[PDB]
Amino acid sequence: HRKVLRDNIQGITKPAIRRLARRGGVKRISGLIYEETRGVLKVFLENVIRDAVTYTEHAKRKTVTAMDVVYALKRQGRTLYGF
Amino acid sequence: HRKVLRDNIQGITKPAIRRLARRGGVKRISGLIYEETRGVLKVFLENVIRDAVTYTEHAKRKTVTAMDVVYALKRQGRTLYGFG
Amino acid sequence: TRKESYAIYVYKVLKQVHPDTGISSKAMSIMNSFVNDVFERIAGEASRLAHYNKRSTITSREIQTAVRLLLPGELAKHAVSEGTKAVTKYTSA
Amino acid sequence: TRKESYAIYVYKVLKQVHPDTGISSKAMSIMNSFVNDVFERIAGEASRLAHYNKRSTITSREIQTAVRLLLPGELAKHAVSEGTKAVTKYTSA
Amino acid sequence: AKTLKDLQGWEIITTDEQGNIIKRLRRRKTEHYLKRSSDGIKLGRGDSVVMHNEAAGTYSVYMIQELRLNTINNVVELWALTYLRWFEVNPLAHYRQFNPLNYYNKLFSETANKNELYLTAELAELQLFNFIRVANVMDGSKWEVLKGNVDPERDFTVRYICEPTGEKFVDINIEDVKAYIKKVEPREAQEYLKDLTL
Amino acid sequence: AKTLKDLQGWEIITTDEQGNIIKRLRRRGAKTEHYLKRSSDGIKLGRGDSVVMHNEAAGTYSVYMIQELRLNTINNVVELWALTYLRWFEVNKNELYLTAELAELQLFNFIRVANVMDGSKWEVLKGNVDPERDFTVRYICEPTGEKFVDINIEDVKAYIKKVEPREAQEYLKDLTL
Amino acid sequence: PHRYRPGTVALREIRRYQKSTELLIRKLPFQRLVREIAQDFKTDLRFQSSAVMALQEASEAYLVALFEDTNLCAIHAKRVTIMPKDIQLARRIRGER
Amino acid sequence: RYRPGTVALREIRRYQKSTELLIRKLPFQRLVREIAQDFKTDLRFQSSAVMALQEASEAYLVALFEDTNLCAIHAKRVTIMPKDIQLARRIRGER
Amino acid sequence: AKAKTRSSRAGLQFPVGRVHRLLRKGNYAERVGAGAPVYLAAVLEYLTAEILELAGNAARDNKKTRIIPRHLQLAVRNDEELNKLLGRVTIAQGGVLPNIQSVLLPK
Amino acid sequence: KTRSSRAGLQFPVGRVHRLLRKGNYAERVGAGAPVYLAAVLEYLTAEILELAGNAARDNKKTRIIPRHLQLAVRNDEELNKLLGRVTIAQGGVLPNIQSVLLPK
DNA sequence: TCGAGAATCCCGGTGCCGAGGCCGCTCAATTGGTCGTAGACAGCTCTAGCACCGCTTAAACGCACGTACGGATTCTCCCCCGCGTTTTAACCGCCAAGGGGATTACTCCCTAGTCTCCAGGCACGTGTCAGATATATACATCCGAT
DNA sequence: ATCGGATGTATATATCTGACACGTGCCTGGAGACTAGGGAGTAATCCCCTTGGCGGTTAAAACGCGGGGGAGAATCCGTACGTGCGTTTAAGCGGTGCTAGAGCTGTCTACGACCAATTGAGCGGCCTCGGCACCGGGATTCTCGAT
Repeated sequence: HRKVLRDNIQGITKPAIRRLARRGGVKRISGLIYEETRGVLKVFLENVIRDAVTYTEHAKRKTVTAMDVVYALKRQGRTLYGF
Repeated sequence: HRKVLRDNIQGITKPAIRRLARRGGVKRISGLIYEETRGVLKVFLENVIRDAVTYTEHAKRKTVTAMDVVYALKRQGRTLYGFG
Repeated sequence: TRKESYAIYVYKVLKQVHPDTGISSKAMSIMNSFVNDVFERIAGEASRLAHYNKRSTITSREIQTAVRLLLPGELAKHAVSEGTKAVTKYTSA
Repeated sequence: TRKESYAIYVYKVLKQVHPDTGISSKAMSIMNSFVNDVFERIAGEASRLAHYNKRSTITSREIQTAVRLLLPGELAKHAVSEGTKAVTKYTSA
Repeated sequence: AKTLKDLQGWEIITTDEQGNIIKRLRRRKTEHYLKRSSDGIKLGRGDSVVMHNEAAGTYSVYMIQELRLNTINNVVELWALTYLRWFEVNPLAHYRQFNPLNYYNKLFSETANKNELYLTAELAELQLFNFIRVANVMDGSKWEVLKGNVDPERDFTVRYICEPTGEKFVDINIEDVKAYIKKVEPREAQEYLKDLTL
Repeated sequence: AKTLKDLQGWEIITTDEQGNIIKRLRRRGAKTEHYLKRSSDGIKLGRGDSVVMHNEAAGTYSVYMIQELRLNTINNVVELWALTYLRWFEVNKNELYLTAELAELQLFNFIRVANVMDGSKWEVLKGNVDPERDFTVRYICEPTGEKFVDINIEDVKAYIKKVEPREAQEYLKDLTL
Repeated sequence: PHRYRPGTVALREIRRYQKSTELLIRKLPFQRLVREIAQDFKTDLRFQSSAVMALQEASEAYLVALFEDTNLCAIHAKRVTIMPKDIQLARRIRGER
Repeated sequence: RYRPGTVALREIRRYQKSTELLIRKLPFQRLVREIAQDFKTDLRFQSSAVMALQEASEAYLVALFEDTNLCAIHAKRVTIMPKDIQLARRIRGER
Repeated sequence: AKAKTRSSRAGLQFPVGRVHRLLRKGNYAERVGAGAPVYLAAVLEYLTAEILELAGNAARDNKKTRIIPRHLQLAVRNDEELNKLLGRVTIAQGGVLPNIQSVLLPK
Repeated sequence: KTRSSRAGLQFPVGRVHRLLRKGNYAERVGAGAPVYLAAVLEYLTAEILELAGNAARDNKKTRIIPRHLQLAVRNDEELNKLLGRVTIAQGGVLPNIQSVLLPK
């Protein structure tokens, strides 16, 4: 029994979202932006991870490897290099 | 000596762009919008037609068929139905 | 020469769903284009699946996984159902 | 088992264009992914070209047409040029 | 079940509102369950079952939450929330939240009830070759009204909801949990039961 | 040329901007120009040069002005794009008329290289005239043979030599409206 | 002299051109435009009627979608009049520029 | 003390000249595992898998923030708002 | 003996033999199992039936006995999942859905 | 004498031929397609590596890290158009701040 | 919020051309086998993913203060809409010429296939040098006092 | 504007360190030398469909003018967000320890490719009639200015 992972979307801290926006060229950030970004990231990871787990299960494996994630990202038109 | 085709981008008349915007749910149209739309349409058609003529030339043909337009659009992620 | 299509099959399915309802040639060609597009999508996804797993054959399992990859929501579920039924009938005969 | 890549060839090319320049392992993997991605794009486009014209062979002509479809601008020029040089040497040796 | 013969002793039944089916097109929500044909044992959403946990060696009670159908590896997946046995709880947490480690173990093992389970927001896929029988879950009042006739293998009671680690107990109506599992989709029910204890 | 055996007598010469070049790597802000040299006598055909071609479709000959040089198309190893001229019988038998209508020329119809001048140079050089080599161009019109607009042909040569083809073509199109 | 206020006929045209599927650009000017664009790629090309018809279908579809996005961008700036800046923004987010 | 905005621009330049990941590794890994828990039970992840997931997510979010900043500037503003993100995802087609 | 089409064994209307041929000769893999054509034809028939049901409803709403492309566009764009599947797809002679923003409305 | 040696290239013509033959692209594959394809891949690798080496020397570093690749690709118009829907890991972004957000 | 005017809508009548059903009639799907190998599968190796412990310290969180930015508000100029009048070229019907798209047939060039042979490229190992890190020192920039 | 203090930063130089470039054994994939069956080149012919033309209609486009209202500028107020500073938290790291499961191997069998005989399913062509387009006439639903 592992400790229940609950509301880990809150782990995407405010300074982290602020850093991401600073990289994107954002000078001033509103308050609702943080929860909006948490939701957006949650949907994104839901789709990508669902596809990656489909690839993992089709290979009759229990471990999600890097190739599954690369294949999912490519399948969603967000091709990723380096892995 | 075929007929010289010039200034045919002007054929996209102001009322035509107006109708296209009305179908897109546009209530008010600025004056400079029509020229911008003509330019954007020219870019789009240039890309699509260049790819379609590439497909036609590959087939060693002189007549651009509908399947060439369909293949070019589908290559550009603009899949079109109703022509094969 | 002969160039085939899905016209008779689409018409059969239409008469099943709507008995006394017709379809124009433009809409018929649209339906054929749709069937061919979905075919290309599912067969390509299954091809890449079998190529990922070092497999040489396209089994109905690859088609099922491709369907679950492509079709969204309930459309997937029902589809898989409609697939499985067919298979379980064909494998019975 | 052995799982190959494009490392040695990219290293040769790098030493040819920049003799005193190394590359990191992460950038190496990025270059390998780029090579494989471009390869599968060009090969898929050539496959579609052959399939559309009811042909069964991926000749160099299909590769050149796929390059003119996929690579943009001056890249399309020089690449074609390079593709023609190699062939010219290959048929000579 | 993984393959078809893994459910050969079972049968899948689907009901839309009340009537049964032997549909194709979508409509403006169908429910699924599985029946053991040797005695007509129906397992649906919200039902509580007992499984042979061959890892602990004893057994473990679960509450069916979702019934995934036609996955790419299993023909039928049985998702269920887990229960907590009386020996899977933390004695220190119960002695500090309600009121030397061996002493609290003694207090708990002597004073607690052998058939008192506790819900968890964690779920585990179940297989039918480890199923025994269907469990009957009581609440706080029905367990005291029914004291004489209590089958030690079929009767259990649940009052609190806590995390799998065995702390931060929160009581809730278990009959209302049974209703809420069948009423709403699992994506929202699991989330609700998860944030009930944080 | 379609095949490689269709330009055996010629050769493709590449130049940076004006000096000779013989390389692969796409250099920043350096557009490479191309022309072709006949080795039989080293005759150079590039952008701007006006040539005379055998037009077997009309029975006569036609005069063109090389505008663009496509290398390695997906059907021809070399495509020769050129503006067409209107001869005297399509409107002095050695006065041509420029048009924006383009045409694709094949090297096996090449004859000579036309010497095109304006009106002043035509009056200055009257005693020493060659009928099959020297022509004069004063106007530019439509392919139908009307709407004449006078223009210095030397300046048009320079402008075709300078700016890119896709721009000069549209420029020449709107010169008659 | 009966006279409709500014915007009424605009909304009526929106409703009139949203309930129909006919092509909104004149056919022959569009065909001549397609030929003028294609004459820069290969000289003396021919076109199937279906080719230019599919070109016009795809063109009008793309323009209607871009106009929807452009109107959303104009409303986002608390405006009801589409402007070239809105088209530029729409094509910048789509990745077309 | 600097005016409000100077430290923000310095942050912009710092985080644009560098390429390190801006999210903590362990919370993101926990998030990935929580999300995957609703898909399959008892899944394992290579380090490279979660790392590729984080790189992809960070790239996605930073590009979305560039487009959102453009959406905010288009409305004569210098502050990003949720409607900016919503409009950007609508134009992109994610909506 | 006597012949029997696989479409009859599967209980489908779409051609199982034609799908099998298109899969084997479509350059998708080295070989094709005998279960892939049945499954694929079934999925294609189901999606065709969905499109045709929604489009026939759209045609009956206009009191027309024949399906035109406009009905197909209505059926696709009014269904959430079908519109999500046919996102990057243009239905010729389909038109757009009757939609007007809130701010553009008269006051 | 390998075919890559006969054609004056560095990329493996034999391996490209193997991948084209067994990649399920067509029934038959001509012996001139791998030569052309490898030559094109060599040109593209050369372009990216030369621009990345330039950007790396401008960063006073003799080893090419992913940041140099991202800089070279995003600064070159046609390369960026080639890798539009492509994400380079560990590459960051180009330094660009809108003119509206500059201090007064 | 009540009538005059103006768009649209719905229904009746007429005609038309395209959707449908049906007729042969090729050819591809089926049947019926044989044979080759792809993968199902149990087993062994051993890679690396999980779990954990404590320490350090960087990161996150909360809070005080202030300012500058968003949002509402009023005013104003001109620009785009509604509508009338004039001009134009799209459009439809019908006709004719032939260019080039298909189809067919013959030939032969080419690429898959195999068998053998060998070396190119990879897994493994090792030393060592370019970059991440650090401390300190000018230096650009910000910001308020004057 | 101009000048001093303070802050963070660009910059010079030095120091580790672990990641990278090269040496080495080897084995599995690529090359050489044939052969064969079909795909593709190439010429000949049918015929479809693309181009082009002409006349008349008129509906759409172009032009112009009045004017309503929408975009844009300038202003004011409140408050939400930026910036430091101190406190709280857990991320990161650096090891150990284990074991679940990824990965590789060696069969052996069932399933799919391949080819020959047969036919009826699905193709192309041929009418032909009715669903629908077109047009008009009257009703309904707005819109907009005011008693």
